[PDB]
Parts: sequence; C-alpha cells; structure tokens
Amino acid sequence: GTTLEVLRTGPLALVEDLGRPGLAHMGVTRSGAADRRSHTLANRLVANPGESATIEVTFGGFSARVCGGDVAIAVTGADTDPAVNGIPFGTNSIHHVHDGQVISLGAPHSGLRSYLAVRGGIDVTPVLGSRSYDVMSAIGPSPLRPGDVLPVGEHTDEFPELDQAPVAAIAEDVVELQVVPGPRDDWFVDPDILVRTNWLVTNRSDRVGMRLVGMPLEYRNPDRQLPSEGATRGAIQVPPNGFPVILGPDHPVTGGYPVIGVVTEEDIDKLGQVRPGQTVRLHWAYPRRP
Amino acid sequence: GTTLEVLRTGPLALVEDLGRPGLAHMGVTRSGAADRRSHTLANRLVANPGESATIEVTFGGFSARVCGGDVAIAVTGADTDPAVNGIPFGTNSIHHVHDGQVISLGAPHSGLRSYLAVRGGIDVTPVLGSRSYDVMSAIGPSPLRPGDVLPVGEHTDEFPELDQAPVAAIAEDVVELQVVPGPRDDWFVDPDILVRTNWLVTNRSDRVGMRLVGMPLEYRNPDRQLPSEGATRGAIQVPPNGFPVILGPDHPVTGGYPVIGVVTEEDIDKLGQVRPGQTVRLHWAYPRR
Amino acid sequence: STLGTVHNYGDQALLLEFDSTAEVLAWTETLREAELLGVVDIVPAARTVLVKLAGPRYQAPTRQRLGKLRVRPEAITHQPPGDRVDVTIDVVYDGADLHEVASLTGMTPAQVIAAHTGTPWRVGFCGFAPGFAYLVDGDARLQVPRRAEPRTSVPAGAVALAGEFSGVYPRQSPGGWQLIGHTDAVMFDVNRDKPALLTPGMWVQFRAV
Amino acid sequence: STLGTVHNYGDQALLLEFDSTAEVLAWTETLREAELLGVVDIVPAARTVLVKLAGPRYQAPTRQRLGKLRVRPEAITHQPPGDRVDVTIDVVYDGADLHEVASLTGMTPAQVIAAHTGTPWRVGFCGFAPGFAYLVDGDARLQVPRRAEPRTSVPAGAVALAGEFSGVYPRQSPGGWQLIGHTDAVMFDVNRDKPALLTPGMWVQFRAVG
Ligand SMILES: [Cl-]
Repeated sequence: GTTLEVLRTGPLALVEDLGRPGLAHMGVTRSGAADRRSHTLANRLVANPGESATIEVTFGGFSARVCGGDVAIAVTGADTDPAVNGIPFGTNSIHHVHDGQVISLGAPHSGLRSYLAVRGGIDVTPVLGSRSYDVMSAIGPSPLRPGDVLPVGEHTDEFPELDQAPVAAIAEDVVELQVVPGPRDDWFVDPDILVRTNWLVTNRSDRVGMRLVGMPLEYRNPDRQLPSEGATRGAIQVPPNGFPVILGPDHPVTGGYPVIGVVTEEDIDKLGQVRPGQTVRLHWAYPRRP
Repeated sequence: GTTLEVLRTGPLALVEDLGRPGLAHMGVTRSGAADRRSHTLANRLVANPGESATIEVTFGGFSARVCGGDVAIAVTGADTDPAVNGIPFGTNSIHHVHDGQVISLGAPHSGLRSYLAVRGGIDVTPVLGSRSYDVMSAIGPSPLRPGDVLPVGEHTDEFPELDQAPVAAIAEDVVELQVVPGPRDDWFVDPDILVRTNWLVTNRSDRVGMRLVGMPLEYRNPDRQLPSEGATRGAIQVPPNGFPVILGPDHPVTGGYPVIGVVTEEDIDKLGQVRPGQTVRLHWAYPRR
Repeated sequence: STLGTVHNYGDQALLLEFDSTAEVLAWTETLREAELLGVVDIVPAARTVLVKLAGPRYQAPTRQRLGKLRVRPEAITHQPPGDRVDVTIDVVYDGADLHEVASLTGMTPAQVIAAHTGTPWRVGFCGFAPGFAYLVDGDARLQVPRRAEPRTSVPAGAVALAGEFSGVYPRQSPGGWQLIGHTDAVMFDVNRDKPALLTPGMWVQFRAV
Repeated sequence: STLGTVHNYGDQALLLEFDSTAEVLAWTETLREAELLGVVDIVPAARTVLVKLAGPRYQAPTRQRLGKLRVRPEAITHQPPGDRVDVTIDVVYDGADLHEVASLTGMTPAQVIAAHTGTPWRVGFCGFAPGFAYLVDGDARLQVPRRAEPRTSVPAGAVALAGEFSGVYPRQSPGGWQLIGHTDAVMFDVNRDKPALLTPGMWVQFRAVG
C-alpha cells in the first residue's frame, strides 16, 4: 500500500513504540520512546492504537515522501516548524498529506526529540514484540537512512479528530528534576552536592544515558565494588569519576554503579527533551535520612 | 529581479559577510561570519567576490523559495544534507535552482553553522559598509524571519564552475584548539590548568562568546581591575568566576577581563563549528614562559 | 523467612536486598508466583531483586503486599534439586587464558576443565548484553580475578571466568573476563522461540568436547 | 621615546603597553600616520594600543616596523584651540552616584556638577559599545574609582565617571562607572551621517539642564 520514503534523517531517526517490557529474564531492556508523553500524543492525534510505532527524530531535519495514497500525520515533541512541500502545518496537530508530497521537519531551538506519527503506524517488522530500536544492544529496526521505504499500516480513512489537552512548553534553559533519594546515597561523602550543583549536559548523552558534568561526587570508599543490580530509566548512576549519568530508555538491564537517586515518574519524559549544553538542577522529592 | 523568500529559519538565520573592520574609533566591532573559511568557500563555489553576503544558519532548518528567475547556490560548513524540493544535492557543491523551487537545509550532527551563498550575493542594504548582523549591538540586517524577501544581487554568467580543494570534516566531539599564551597569563595562579582541562561548551554560547565550564581558573589578585583593552575574536577572557569565554565575531571592541591566551588564526574558524555540550581542549601554540 | 531491606527505587520500583544469589532466585520465584498487581518486571541480580511497577500508585500497595510474603527455606538452594540440570553446554577448552587460570587457581589445565565440567552452575542473573548470563554456584576453586585490561574482541561463544562467576559471551564483543574455551551453542537468537538460551534460575552443566 | 612592551596578541595582532593615556594617544597618531602594511585596525584604550593585522604573515614584519617608529610630537595639547568646543552635551544631574562622587572627591554635589561642566573634555578614544567615547582632560578633581561591582543595567544616556575618564553610555547596558546624570542627546545612530556623536580628537562641553 502506502509508504514513506526517507529522503534525509537529521542526526538520528529511529522507529520507536512503547518498547519491549518484561524481558529482563533474557537480558533485554524495555527501550521505546525517550519521551513517552509526546509519542503517545502523536499516536492519539492520528487515532492510532497506543502500540503503533512513530519516528523519533533527534535535532529535527527528517524528510520523507508519501507514496501510494494519502496519509494523516502528526508531529509532537520539540517544535521543528514542520512543513509539507514548504508549507508549515504546526506541531501537535493532525495534517493530511497527499500522495507524492514531502513531509519535512526543521530544526528546533527548544527541546530535542520530535515524534512523527502516521495513521496506521510505521509498519516495520517487530523484533521481540516491539518496533523500537535499542541503541545499546542494536535490537529492533535499524536507525533510518536516506533511501529507506517504510510501510504504513492498514487503517480506516475516516476517524474522529478529538479535542486534545494543551501541551506544556519544553524548558529552554535550566531543567529542574525531582529525585527520590537512594538506594546508594550512603556511598557518597556528601550526597547533597547532587542537589546544589548546576549540572551541565554533555554531547555524549544518548538513549543509554544523559551524561552530566560538574563538581564530582566523591565515594566514601573509592575502591568499593557494587554487585550488579537491576536498573530503570531515570536512575542516577555515579561512576568512579563522580559525574552522574541519568539512565535513558536503552540502559542495560543491570548495572554496576551505585545509584544516588532516581528521577520521579512525572519528570522522566522531561529527560527526553534536554539538549547538550543545558543545565540540570536536581531536587530531593522528599528528605533523605539514615 | 530574483529574490529568496524565507519560509522557515531554524534556531537563527543571519545575513553575514566579512564584517565591518576598522571601526574601533566609533566603538563598532567587525562582526561577520563566525566561520570565515566556510563563508568564503560558499562564495568561491558560486564565483562571488569574497565580500558577498551569505546566510549563516545555526543548527540547520532554514528554507527559502526562489522567485523571479534561476539561481546558482552553494551550502558550506556543517553538513545539513541540503535539498531542492526534498531532493538532496550535497554540501560544498554549486547547485542550480529554478524559479519556484524550495532550497531546504536539514539538521547537522557535526558542526553548528552552515553558509548559504547565492551567485550575486544576498543584496540586502549594507549598514556601516557591511551586510553582517551584530547580535550584541543589533547593527546590520535583522535576524531572518519567515516571510522575509531577500534580493539576489546582479551578476554575470561565467561557466564552467571552478573545482575547489576538499574540505576536512568538522570535529564531532573533542575539539583541540591551539592557543598563543598571553598577554595576561600572569594574572592566573596556574595558567597551565587551561591546557589540562576538558572544557564543556554551554548553551549560553553565541557569536559574542563561547562559554566554557570546568575547574575555575583562580586569579593571583582577585580584586585586581584590568583597564579596558582591545580584544579580538578567539581571545580567551577569564571573568572573576574563572570560567573562560572565547570571544566570537560579535565581541565588543574593548573588554575588561584578563586574556589568558588567544586562539591561533588556523583554529579561529573551528570555533564557529563547536556545538553546545561538546568538549574543548586547549593547547599552547608554543611554550609558555 | 521474611524480607530484609526494601528500598524505594524511584517512585515506581522497589529494590529488595539479599545476602546471597540463592535467596535472590528463591524470592524471585515467590514474587513471580504472587502475581502482584501492577508488576511490569522482576529483575533478579547479584544481591538484589528489582520489582518494576506500572506506576507510582502501585508503590505503597506493593510494599504492603511484600510484607505478607514468605519464602520456604528449601527454595534457597545451592545445588540442583535432584541433581538434575536444565541444559548442557558443550565446550572446546582452547581458551586464551586457560593456562593463566591454571597458574592463578593453583591447578593444572586438566583440573581446571574437570572443575568447570564437574559442578553444575546456576544462572543467577542476566546483564552486559542480551543472552549474557552470570553463572553462580559452580566449583569455588575456579575463582580467578578479571583481566588487568579488557580485550578489544572476544569471540561469540567464549566460555569465561571472573570472580565467583562463569559466563558465555553471546556475540563478538570487548570483554575483561578470563577465557577458558568456546561453545558452538547459540546463546541468543532473536528468531528462536526462547531468544536467550539461559534464563535466571536455570541449572547448566558444561561438557568438554 | 621608544615603545615599551609589545605582546603578541594571538598570531595576528600586537598589544602595545603604555604608562599613561597621553602616551596611548600620541602613539595612536604615530601608528595611524605610519600607514603600516597589513594593519586592519588600531585600537587605543586606557593603557594599551591593539594593532590588528590582516593575517599572521604581518606579525613579525609589523613588530620590526614598530621598532623604527618614534613618537612624533612628545609635546601635546589639553585645551581647545580658539576656545571653540566641537559639541555641547546637555545633562540632567540626577545620577544614582552623584552624592557618592561628592563624598569620594571631597566636594559637594553642586561643586561636582560645576567641575564637570566647567572644564571641556577631549574624546581620547572609543570602545565598550558603538558610540561610547572615553573622555579625557576634564577637571582632575573629579577622579573617582570604578564601582566595586558593575550594575546590571545603566540607562541609555547615562553620564558617568571612572578614574581619569568621563563618558556617556549610548544604550541601556551593564556598567561599572560612577553615574552623575543623564543626557537626551543621541550618542549613536546608525542612520545619521555621522553615526557616533563623539569622534576621537573632538572637544566636548557638558552643560547642566536647569
Ligand atoms: Cl597570513
């Protein structure tokens, strides 16, 4: 049927969905969209089931041509001024694209990841029940390249274009995050450094984790090895160098670094919109105690 | 005549050229393209004189429609996979666009600034003899907006097109920069820390200065005031907080902060391609004494 | 017995602390069998169990339910019950570090192979890469430290040792473990009905070929 | 008189050091008159002159040419000839630091205004911002130190003092100078035939609004 031909990708264009939960027994991480709220919205706008895959675009710059029929699309997350044959259409809104037309996302100034949804979804072959690409293990559909032809799944042309809840703007400079203290905050000489430091986000940040730099967190016992433990996205690992890492959707199932704190659920999607060079400020969700 | 109608800009699209030099006597900085080599390259590819204005695009995402005739263009600097009506044509190559077609730059993964040149140049009105926009004093053609109509200057039709020397790829993470020590390296307790630190580039960086963060450089006399002195782009200022700032094209003519070192001419244009969150490593061009 | 320390791991997960891998594997079974509301995954590891929940609302109700759970002492096992193993892995003992392991353990290469093949191993936990299983409860004489510097490339099917663990590298990758041999068994295959050959709680027997 | 320290300022400029503004100004004219090959700009400042060059190739040859230069006058002027002042700037003396300047100079606010308006100033050099002129040769009694910490915002047209200088802030900006009043005169206008109101060498008279 209908396909999307990738003309240009930008820095990183991935097929993403809800991921592959419950697979730790085989060493497979959940993966999925880095900003779940934006991904879910893109799919709701085009009336897709919530399982449908979208294209997660990093720093904008993604272009695709429609072939074989008309499509309904939506772009959420970072505002890239999306256009169809040069005519802008607006982020967070359904847009009808005709056979032969070019969907083009620009470059955002605020935020990092945008989600392109298409009614019927990006119908690539699932891997371990998910169409999500896992950056670390390389499991799922390969990162998109120019020349790739993506199938659009089956759908009914008629659907209700429902009134959606307004979208909160993405933080342009300082990102404030709530952190549940622990479980290994006792490993650090002064764990409160975490919550009084202007942490800078580096260009080494990816879907495995966000790398922060600032005043290093020193260990009480620097040679102490933590037995490997299960991790989650939003967990703040502190490697021996003392520079915190906030785990992303592609984090490995287990890790060997002490976790000082874990970002609360409400603030986890904010991480998917933090650009390299931005400042992150952390705050305890509730006081820590021995 | 022929024009380019701006459809979309991306984070920041500015008209830039070689700047307005020689204006210190009126307190006006030179300004101009943050990456002079790429800017001059884009003009040479279209056989423009070096003085012709280009569009300096930040983080890509710039789109323009051609009206009133055909144009010869080139895109240099950060590789944004530029396209005409969605079809890519390649960075560092002359490309011919027809009346009604859309030139579109994508988003780079490496580098920050791209230069769109057009044969005849971006013929906006010069301000103090330059078509460069100065972000600090707001002197020059205003930052581009959707709806802006940019005139294409008059030009002859000289064919064939001259082949240019290949371009080295832009540093993807760690940028290594050569620095001439001084003149105020004596103001710092350990100036050598400058060349042993992984400096991180903040999102507060702009054409006025690149802001670096790391272990602060301490002053030997913290309350000492430096009388204002002439500055240049590539000069590394150390404000009282000890976080170095590498001055860009839009730095004011004079500054009050001690300069620990100045980036060499060979490496000054690399500064225009450093993205926020990247690592900058500095090295003495020759031994410090 | 009852649970020890139960940390809040953010607002939608719980990290249960244990003194041994055997306890981690017994409480994993107890938690799996409890079929707790809102549980997305149960992650056993060296000395802990991570219970991942569907949302913050499940945290307090799970903590309460967890307090009423009990593990039988019998379920905490260090040898296979009935000596019966789940899978047999055939290994060619031609590893690069076989002679080094011998020197470090105070054994001959013959004794190293015999110890590795003589005592079955339990898959404690998965980590590092899909299909990479950290094996425990094998011959304690084999305890050897990690390599000073990791190798750039270790082959796919490399049978190795580090600390109290044994493990099989699923694919070609960098690795710092002591290499004693190799297998032709497919550790991980995305198209296979059971993608990972080794699942936590399983008993493995190594066989020399 | 010969040059003092000549620093390499990167690989395409030279920073000349001087003990006084009078020497900076004398050397600026000497350099300006020498019309040296590859010189893009000559940037005088309080105690230095920055000579900007067209490329690294000009650095060592310019250093050599600089060594052959001799300060042309040695005899200078600090009074307007014919008593004709080039421009008169009208000032409302309502500055935030007027009372502080009075305390520091050992004068009353009335004497501060009278000293500022009583002796004409010469525009020595420009810097800081477009149209910002560093004024010299005014009443020496007005010599006051810079503020401990700079202000976040000083209004456009702010008439100020620091060290041996007086100056008018052309636009709203941060500033560490001592503020004595304000003017409605346009220091800088890009569309005016002479963009900057004050050019080096011009004589300025300040006049109190009232
Ligand atoms: Cl040169």
